[PDB]
Amino acid sequence: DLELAHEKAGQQLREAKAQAAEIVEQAKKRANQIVDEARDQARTEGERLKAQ
Amino acid sequence: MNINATLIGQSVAFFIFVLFCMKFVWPPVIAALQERQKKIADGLDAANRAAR
Repeated sequence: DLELAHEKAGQQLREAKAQAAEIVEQAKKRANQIVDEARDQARTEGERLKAQ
Repeated sequence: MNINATLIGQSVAFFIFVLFCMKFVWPPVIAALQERQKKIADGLDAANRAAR
């Protein structure tokens, strides 16, 4: 049971590192969304301002 | 009853026997019991190591 528990723990230990890294993967997609919509917002403010 | 040197022969055999059994009868059995003690103790500690 000591070796079997070490294997059970070894799987749960590593799977949580992969799952936790996926939160950072969602954060990188969110960072890209913030920057891409900021570029579109900046383009929108640029074309809105020059019209005046 | 009658008093004889019979006690000498039995006492001499006993002194030699007491010195012999301490080296060839007790050590093999006490070691075989200490091994099981150690195996039960470390076997129970193995479950505590797995639980930690």
